[PDB]
Amino acid sequence: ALREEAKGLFEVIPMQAPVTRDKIDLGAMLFFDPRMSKSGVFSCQSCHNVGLGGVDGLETSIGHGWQKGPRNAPTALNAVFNVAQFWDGRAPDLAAQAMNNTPENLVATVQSMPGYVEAFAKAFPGQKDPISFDNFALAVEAFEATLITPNSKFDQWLMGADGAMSADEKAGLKLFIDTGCAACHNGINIGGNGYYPFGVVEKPGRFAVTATADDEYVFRAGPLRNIALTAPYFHSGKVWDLREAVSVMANSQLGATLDDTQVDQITAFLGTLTGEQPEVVHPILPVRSAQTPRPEH
Amino acid sequence: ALREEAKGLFEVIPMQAPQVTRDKIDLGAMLFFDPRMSKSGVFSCQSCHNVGLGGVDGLETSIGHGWQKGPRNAPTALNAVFNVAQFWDGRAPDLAAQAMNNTPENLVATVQSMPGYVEAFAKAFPGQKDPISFDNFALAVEAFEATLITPNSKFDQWLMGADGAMSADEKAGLKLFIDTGCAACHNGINIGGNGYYPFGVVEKPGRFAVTATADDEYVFRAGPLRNIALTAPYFHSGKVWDLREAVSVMANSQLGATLDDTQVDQITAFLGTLTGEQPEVVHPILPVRSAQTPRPEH
Ligand code: HEC
Ligand code: HEC
Ligand code: HEC
Ligand code: HEC
Ligand SMILES: [Ca+2]
Ligand SMILES: [Ca+2]
Ligand SMILES: [Zn+2]
Ligand SMILES: [Zn+2]
Ligand SMILES: [Zn+2]
Repeated sequence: ALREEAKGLFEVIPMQAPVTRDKIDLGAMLFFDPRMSKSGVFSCQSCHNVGLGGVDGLETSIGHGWQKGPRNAPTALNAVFNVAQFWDGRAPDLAAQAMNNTPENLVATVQSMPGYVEAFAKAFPGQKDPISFDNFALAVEAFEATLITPNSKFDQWLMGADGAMSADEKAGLKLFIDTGCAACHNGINIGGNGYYPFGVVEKPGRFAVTATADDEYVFRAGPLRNIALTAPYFHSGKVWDLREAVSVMANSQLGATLDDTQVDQITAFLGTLTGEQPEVVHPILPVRSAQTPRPEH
Repeated sequence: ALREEAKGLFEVIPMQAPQVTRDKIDLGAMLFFDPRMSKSGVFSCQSCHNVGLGGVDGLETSIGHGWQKGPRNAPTALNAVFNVAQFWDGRAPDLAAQAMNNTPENLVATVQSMPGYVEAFAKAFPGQKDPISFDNFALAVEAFEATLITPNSKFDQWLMGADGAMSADEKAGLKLFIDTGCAACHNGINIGGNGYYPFGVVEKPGRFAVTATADDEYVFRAGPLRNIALTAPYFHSGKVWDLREAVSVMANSQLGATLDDTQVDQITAFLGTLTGEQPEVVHPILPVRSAQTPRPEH
């Protein structure tokens, strides 16, 4: 019954997200290559650490031009299923929207390595110039599709394991749904679908939720899957305790009066969204050449 | 014959270094890949000793150890366990006895604060009132590091009898390397990483040169050349990016001898012969943090 209701609001993470191999292998390399960053110190992996729930464990960091400022890095895990992929911005901008190393540099970098040259060859069989920014992205994309975490306790229960979750955890599921959370944090990723004119801020609880300066400016209701592994929380990454994050959100213009037990249960439910982490072998990155652009410095 | 001579100056990398001994490696892997072991929470050993980048960070310099005398080019972790001289430079005396922020207190605390690390240390060290001690912490990391060895390089193969594992040029580079005097400092199982010398490559206001240190008391380590083809840039400053040039600035110095273009090319050709099979390493799943886990810097 509750499952019937839950089934109407969420989806489970599939065994595998919807060349292919060499396409993934190329992506893995690019994803783990720090030379793809202007400074040569950051690789996707650095901030979307596959060993840390696909995050960097820091309050904030900066790695994309679109970024509106230092933001808490979201997990790469299951990120492929997100329809809303940004933290914040003006609604119009974000709708049409969906650091330094220009596509020129990237292509050059990749271009400069024999390993990458043959790697792109395998990944894209009949192209005269398989080394193109677009393919570069597609490859990384392929790999990212690999970073999914199926079989979370929640997914198990959703599929029928009446005993996959505890009483409290189910109570948290009901309260989560009933309290209004699911209205923004839904979908296969329990979030990552839409933006809202709200953001959590620290006061000079130490944090509150306040409307954006303009209703047109919005923040993304992030995917809660694996959240137990992606601390700190909120765009600022200032709240480190999951229980408190649930709390600052429950007790706000967004949720409703919730008691300590109730809060505890929703957060208990949230821990239920941690899925089996991808086992990823660190790829052996191709050797650099004299033509390979040197790191920032 | 040349092999007989080479066999007297170097050793091949073993299939496995001479090291629970599994639960220790696994624990080491985690610590090695855990960025929370750094004060700022952004650097893990892996960050600067990237197992995908010949165990280096690919930067001119970086800073990650208290003993460091200043920004230095990060050496590969690969085969590092076989090095007897493990520092870049310093005063001979200091270095003899000697062998960033997060104090051993913090580390132990950090590890201590995670249930995963607690059970991981348990498996790694079956007996102890507190298996979670800085010493064990190091021992575990050490265990893993012993895993980061690159055997079967073309050179090792040839040393083991494969007359055809190396090319003519590469063998010429081996003879030149030996004959020119390189092997005098760059020898051992790692073709270096054994001793320090009163010389350092400095950028001239070639564009670099081997200069004697201010005082012969102060010395720089003749680093291991294995996998060097993968560990650019070169020298303590990490200012030379081309291997061929590194060979050159060193050949054309008091440490080397007069080598022409082909000779230099051959020595550098030989050096590429030291790249061994890279360790296939699965990125470990780091244990989750707790409320007691020290928060990152900032
Ligand atoms: C130095 C930090 C940093 C690096 C390096 C970095 N990222 Fe990110 N990434 C972030 C931050 C911060 C965000 C979220 C901020 C925002 O959207 O405003 C993010 C978000 C993302 C997202 C969207 C997540 C979601 O849930 O929709 C993807 C996909 C992503 N990064 C991919 C990559 C890839 C691929 C690379 C390597 C080319 C990379 N990142 C490198 C910091 C980084
Ligand atoms: C009006 C829309 C809305 C509703 C309803 C809502 N949220 Fe959110 N939630 C957001 C937005 C927007 C963010 C991100 C903004 C930020 O980080 O400041 C967010 C972020 C979060 C985060 C942080 C996730 C992370 O990865 O850091 C948690 C936890 C959360 N919400 C829990 C809940 C819970 C529990 C409820 C129900 C009591 C709820 N939310 C209801 C809009 C909503
Ligand atoms: C931010 C940079 C940085 C980080 C993080 C870092 N290292 Fe290093 N490491 C270096 C540099 C630079 C050197 C060489 C400098 C010197 O010796 O003066 C080095 C050298 C070493 C060496 C000796 C190499 C040899 O060939 O003898 C070992 C072993 C080592 N690091 C282990 C580690 C371990 C284990 C960690 C994690 C606890 C780690 N490093 C983290 C920068 C770093
Ligand atoms: C007198 C001792 C000595 C002799 C002889 C010597 N080297 Fe070195 N070599 C060093 C020292 C010390 C360093 C490191 C100092 C620095 O980086 O400035 C070094 C560094 C190097 C490096 C850089 C390694 C790296 O990882 O960055 C290369 C390459 C090198 N030597 C090649 C050679 C070659 C080729 C010869 C023979 C022509 C040779 N060396 C002879 C002392 C010596
Ligand atoms: Ca977070
Ligand atoms: Ca180097
Ligand atoms: Zn903010
Ligand atoms: Zn409570
Ligand atoms: Zn210097």
